[PDB]
Amino acid sequence: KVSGNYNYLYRLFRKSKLKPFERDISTEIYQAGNKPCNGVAGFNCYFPL
Amino acid sequence: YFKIYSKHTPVNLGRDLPQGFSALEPLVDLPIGINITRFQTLLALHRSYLTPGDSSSSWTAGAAAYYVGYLQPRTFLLKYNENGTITDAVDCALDPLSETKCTLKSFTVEKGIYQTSNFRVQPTESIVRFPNITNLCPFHEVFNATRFASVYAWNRKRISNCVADYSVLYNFAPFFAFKCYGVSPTKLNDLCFTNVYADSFVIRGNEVSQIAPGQTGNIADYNYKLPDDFTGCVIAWNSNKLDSKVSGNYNYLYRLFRKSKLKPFERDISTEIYQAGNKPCNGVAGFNCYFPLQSYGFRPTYGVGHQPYRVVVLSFELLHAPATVCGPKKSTNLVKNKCVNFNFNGLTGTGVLTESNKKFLPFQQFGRDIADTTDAVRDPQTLEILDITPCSFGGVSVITPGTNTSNQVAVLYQGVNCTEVPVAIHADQLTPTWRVYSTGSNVFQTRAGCLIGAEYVNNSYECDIPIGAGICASYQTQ
Amino acid sequence: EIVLTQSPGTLSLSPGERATLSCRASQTVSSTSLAWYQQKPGQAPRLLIYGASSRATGIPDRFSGSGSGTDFTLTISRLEPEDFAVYYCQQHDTSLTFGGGTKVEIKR
Amino acid sequence: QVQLVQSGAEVKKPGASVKVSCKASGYPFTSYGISWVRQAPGQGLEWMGWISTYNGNTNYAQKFQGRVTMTTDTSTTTGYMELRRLRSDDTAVYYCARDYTRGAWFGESLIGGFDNWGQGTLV
Amino acid sequence: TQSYTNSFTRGVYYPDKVFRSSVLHSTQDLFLPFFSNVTWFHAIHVSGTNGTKRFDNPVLPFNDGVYFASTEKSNIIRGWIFGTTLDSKTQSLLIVNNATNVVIKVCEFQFCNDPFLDVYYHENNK
Ligand SMILES: *[C@@H]1O[C@H](CO[C@@H]2O[C@@H](C)[C@@H](O)[C@@H](O)[C@@H]2O)[C@@H](O[C@@H]2O[C@H](CO)[C@@H](O[C@@H]3O[C@H](CO)[C@@H](O)[C@H](O)[C@@H]3O)[C@H](O)[C@H]2NC(C)=O)[C@H](O)[C@H]1NC(C)=O
Ligand SMILES: *[C@@H]1O[C@H](CO)[C@@H](O)[C@H](O)[C@H]1NC(C)=O
Ligand SMILES: *[C@@H]1O[C@H](CO)[C@@H](O)[C@H](O)[C@H]1NC(C)=O
Ligand SMILES: *[C@@H]1O[C@H](CO)[C@@H](O)[C@H](O)[C@H]1NC(C)=O
Ligand SMILES: *[C@@H]1O[C@H](CO)[C@@H](O)[C@H](O)[C@H]1NC(C)=O
Ligand SMILES: *[C@@H]1O[C@H](CO)[C@@H](O)[C@H](O)[C@H]1NC(C)=O
Ligand SMILES: *[C@@H]1O[C@H](CO)[C@@H](O)[C@H](O)[C@H]1NC(C)=O
Ligand SMILES: *[C@@H]1O[C@H](CO)[C@@H](O)[C@H](O)[C@H]1NC(C)=O
Ligand SMILES: *[C@@H]1O[C@H](CO)[C@@H](O)[C@H](O)[C@H]1NC(C)=O
Ligand SMILES: *[C@@H]1O[C@H](CO)[C@@H](O)[C@H](O)[C@H]1NC(C)=O
Ligand SMILES: *[C@@H]1O[C@H](CO)[C@@H](O)[C@H](O)[C@H]1NC(C)=O
Repeated sequence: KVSGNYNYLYRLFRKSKLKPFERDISTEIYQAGNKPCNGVAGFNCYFPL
Repeated sequence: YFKIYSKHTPVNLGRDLPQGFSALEPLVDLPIGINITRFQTLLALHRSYLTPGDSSSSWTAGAAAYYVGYLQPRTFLLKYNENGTITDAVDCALDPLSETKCTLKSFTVEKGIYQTSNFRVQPTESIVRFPNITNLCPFHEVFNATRFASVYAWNRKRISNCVADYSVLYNFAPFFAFKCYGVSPTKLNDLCFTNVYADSFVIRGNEVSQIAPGQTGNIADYNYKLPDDFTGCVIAWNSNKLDSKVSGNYNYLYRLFRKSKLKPFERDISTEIYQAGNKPCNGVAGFNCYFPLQSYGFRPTYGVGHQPYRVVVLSFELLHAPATVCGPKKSTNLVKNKCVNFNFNGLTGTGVLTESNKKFLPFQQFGRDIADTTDAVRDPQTLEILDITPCSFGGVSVITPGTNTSNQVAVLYQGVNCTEVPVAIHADQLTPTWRVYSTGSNVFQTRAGCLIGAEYVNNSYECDIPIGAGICASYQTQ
Repeated sequence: EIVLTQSPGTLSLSPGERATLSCRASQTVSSTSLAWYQQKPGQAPRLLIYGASSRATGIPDRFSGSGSGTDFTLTISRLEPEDFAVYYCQQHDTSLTFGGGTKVEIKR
Repeated sequence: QVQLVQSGAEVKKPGASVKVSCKASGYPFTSYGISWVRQAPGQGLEWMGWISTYNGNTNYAQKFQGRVTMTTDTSTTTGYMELRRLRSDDTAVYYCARDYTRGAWFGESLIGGFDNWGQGTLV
Repeated sequence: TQSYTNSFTRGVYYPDKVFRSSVLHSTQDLFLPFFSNVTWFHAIHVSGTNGTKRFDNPVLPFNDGVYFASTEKSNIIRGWIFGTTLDSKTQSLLIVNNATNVVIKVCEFQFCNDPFLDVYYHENNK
């Protein structure tokens, strides 16, 4: 799309490695640091996809 | 697969787990491919009965009619009937006689002395030691400054030999997104490059997003240029309190008019008129003649975008040149007389570290016997001779009479010392499974190794099962 | 050289009241060029604020910075009576100079 | 953690030279400049000395230009003033500090001041 | 009625069905260890003609496979739950037995434990 074809996504963050043949669909909070966010999705707490 | 074995066994009279053997047959399986960490069972809760009350635990009994076990990977020997069914079986991780049955393929073992395996003791932890480590880089001199340049005239900061400390970069003061071009935000200190080129300036916040590969605009055509395959990152932060006058700072200019485009990382800083139309101005500066640079016109009271936003770039490169700027991880502590996986500046070995009496010359960092083997290593930041001692490996024998005359055995740990490690045989440290012998009762020492499970007798009998160094074991009647 | 004109001759007020410290600029000082130095009687000097009001060594609620552009000043609220320290203000635009001086007495 | 120590009180006469020592430990002696100030009763502090660590570049003040010289030792991380042209009533305390206004590698104007100081010397 | 007794010698299964005869083949595989601890579990929810909640069926970690043995009257134990968080937040497995059927499925069950326990759950009467 000349503007953007945002029908697809890819994960960028996860805590551990991957096993063979499993699916990890999840909207989680990547706690980038030490601040214990509970849904803030702001500073030091970002999106995995 | 989730294969489910099955065999209905009603031959039992009702006794819990009667002694015997049988075979199991599977029926079905299917794939799911899901991580699992909880096991539960479901009942016919609408009808419950025969549930007594008790508080049994820690190897006790209480009427349940249910049995739960967790399986483990084992090597395991089977005996096939001539019909094809299974008549007998043993496992090779229970008792020394079982391991003897497994080292030679039979159900009977005769008198003699055999060989099963080794018992090399595993390490306990790992330690890393590095140069004293320091002369780090003054990266704070970039962000912490009051002389931030302009977009049309930036400063080139090349980083010389130092230690790349990125702890104050992402962990401390991460005001905005890292905006990494090609680098791991977590592994910043892990991998290092040759040199870094740093530029500091100010642009519009709406024009801040223009700093990316393949992006053009008012600032990415003549002012500043980026390679498409750029690696590194850019850090942006608010600077309203930095440069905001009553009228606003007008000394910051941006290039808008130029004859052609800009080469990657080129500064076209100049003061000349633009040849617009058919007026080749020679000092007129009148009609169709304007200065390409236009005053930014800072506004302290304006909102986002026009507010001072400073971006510092980090131009990494991987060229075939000696490493110049690199930040290693902090060296851990030191241990002595403990089997650990020592690492000394690229010398990853296992063994026991002890003080050495050697007298290394000022240009000695390794040490060898005539075997092409590492012997002594100098500490990178203690300046002494640390000797290297290997682990405590050795073999395991087993002394038995005929398997059809007795069932008790004695194990000889040759070439080691009962005063040494094997007396403290423990789980998750020693490969042999049976950490059950007390190692304090019926313990004897011999030149060939210390023997477990026999009592020294000061009689004198002819040799039945030779051991070594004159000691000869034998079965006897007390 | 450019020096800073300070006129807190003596803050003869009891602890626990609002206190004002003056660091009026001579001709022009940058917004991001200010330092505050503490000097208790018979102690080593120490930096207080590396900017307008951003804390460096603790500063729970007493030492505050205010102003913008050319003029700046310091505000004290709920002073703890033990300190009675000397406060100096330093500019960074021209080399390194100190303030005139400040005295705070017991105020029995 | 920062440990800045200095020598004790001294008595010196005009015509000789007074030696002042400031040892530093706990922080890297490569990226922070060394500053030296003079304090006396009845007045504030000064800007008598400023040296870097990477290079021997000096930033001595115009008041005492060409009359102050101090050596820097990276091994012991020590600033050694060998002040000359002694005068009768130069009796004042001298303080060594870890500067955070100009860097020891490039030297631009930083955002900060003398966060860490020594223990002082009397002459 | 939690308890721990001896495993004795049970749980010997064919590793691969491929026929062998009069041989002594050995294998490295998942087995029930000999002479090990076997745990007796008993959910205890029945008393008189009233509820008397049990708080039984403790959750167990699911690892290294599981071996379950029982002598049910007819159909006391029917189902198994394998997964994490057992809700509509992580993928869940439902495995239930029937007269002649199975309810093997994978779904996002927020909850599936609705006992509806009989007020005359004592099977002595009904
Ligand atoms: C630019 O400068 C700021 C502020 O400068 C700080 O104060 C001056 C008086 C000098 O002493 C500077 O050396 C000092 O850095 C830097 O931000 C501050 O950095 C310090 C150093 O780590 C932070 O201290 C830490 O703070 C954490 C907070 O959780 C504590 O847990 C630590 O124990 C330690 O005290 C400080 O918090 C931080 N912020 C402030 C002072 O507001 C900034 O790092 C610097 N720029 C760069 C690129 O480094
Ligand atoms: C599965 O769940 C466990 C529970 O802690 C977790 O550790 C593991 O990372 C998960 N794996 C996947 C692939 O979801
Ligand atoms: C079962 O576990 C208990 C401790 O929980 C232990 O005392 C007992 O020896 C174990 N049973 C066997 C057969 O090892
Ligand atoms: C094996 O097959 C023979 C042949 O009929 C049969 O007689 C015998 O019962 C079977 N089982 C055993 C254990 O021999
Ligand atoms: C390395 O650092 C340690 C810290 O205790 C210090 O004792 C040692 O003298 C240093 N050595 C060098 C070579 O700097
Ligand atoms: C082994 O001894 C048993 C008696 O203990 C005897 O029945 C059997 O025949 C013997 N077998 C061999 C091979 O010696
Ligand atoms: C073996 O243990 C004995 C126990 O006293 C000890 O004296 C001896 O030194 C040990 N062997 C070695 C090689 O140290
Ligand atoms: C056996 O006799 C020896 C004599 O050499 C003696 O030293 C020892 O104490 C006796 N008892 C033993 C070895 O148990
Ligand atoms: C059982 O429940 C009923 C209704 O809740 C109550 O009336 C009755 O008393 C309960 N049984 C006993 C033994 O208390
Ligand atoms: C579950 O079992 C019952 C009998 O107990 C049967 O009637 C029913 O059809 C089964 N459900 C499924 C989905 O097979
Ligand atoms: C048993 O259950 C039946 C249900 O129909 C009920 O009528 C009866 O009273 C109960 N008790 C006895 C002793 O039968």
